[PDB]
Amino acid sequence: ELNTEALTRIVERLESEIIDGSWIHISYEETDLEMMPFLVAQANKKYPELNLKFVMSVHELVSSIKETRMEGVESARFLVNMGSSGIHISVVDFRVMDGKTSVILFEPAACSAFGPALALRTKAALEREQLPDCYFAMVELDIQRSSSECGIFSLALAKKLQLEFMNLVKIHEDNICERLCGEEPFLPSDKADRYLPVSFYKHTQGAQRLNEYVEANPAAGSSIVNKKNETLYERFDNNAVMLNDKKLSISAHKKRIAEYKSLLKP
Ligand SMILES: O=P(O)(O)O[C@H]1[C@@H](OP(=O)(O)O)[C@@H](OP(=O)(O)O)[C@@H](OP(=O)(O)O)[C@@H](OP(=O)(O)O)[C@@H]1OP(=O)(O)O
Repeated sequence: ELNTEALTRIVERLESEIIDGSWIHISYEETDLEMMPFLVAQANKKYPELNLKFVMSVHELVSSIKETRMEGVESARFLVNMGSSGIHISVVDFRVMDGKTSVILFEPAACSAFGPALALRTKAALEREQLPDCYFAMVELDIQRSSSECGIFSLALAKKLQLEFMNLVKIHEDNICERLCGEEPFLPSDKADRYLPVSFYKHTQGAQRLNEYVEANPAAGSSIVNKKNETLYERFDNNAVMLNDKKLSISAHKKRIAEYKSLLKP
């Protein structure tokens, strides 16, 4: 029941809000949530091996993780709204390897505040489903800094989790062998940079944050990240804006527009 008329009006507002600069203090979470079923359906059609599911609670996630394992599926992703009275959409990567099940929750933003608690909450929720040889880990990325782009980041990462399948074997392997987080509750960002490929950081909202990634991956600076033959750095600049003498990235905001426009295309 996609209301194309309404969506078309929305797309124009998004572009307008970028030009007048009001985008920064507007929340797009509610609209992302509403559009997500269509956006997920769109992603799956584009990538049949993606196996993306949209779940609207932690309970629906862990019970879906149980289902997916039961059906013999070995590779899947989940967009999960973890919030109750609010919206917080994260992405989970699911991978069975050898006999053991790997579940990794990726948080696009930081986790310094209540990271440990939330990680333990989600871990325990999954333990209650009682999956044998099931290992869980939560990963901090700290690449989202904008206020309402959790959905876009998670949707984009979901598709990258598929495309970077082989590059993500190691982090899943270390999760299973319990060599990933160890003593620490979740995986901090600096540790994550050593595991994850360049394509995950295309929408990074912070020049300093990118400098931290390339310090862990020297070649990442001058690596082509798209068909427009622009490097990670070159792309970061080509999707930035000036507001009050501060360089900000509207990459994720532009990605929302791309995602919405694709639903309109026949
Ligand atoms: O990696 P692909 O699956 O081949 O598709 C990518 C991707 O789009 P998806 O997110 O839908 O997969 C890029 O999006 P992001 O990496 O930014 O998230 C998009 O845009 P970019 O220019 O920013 O990379 C890029 O376009 P292109 O390579 O033409 O520049 C290209 O989309 P296409 O598959 O339609 O080409």
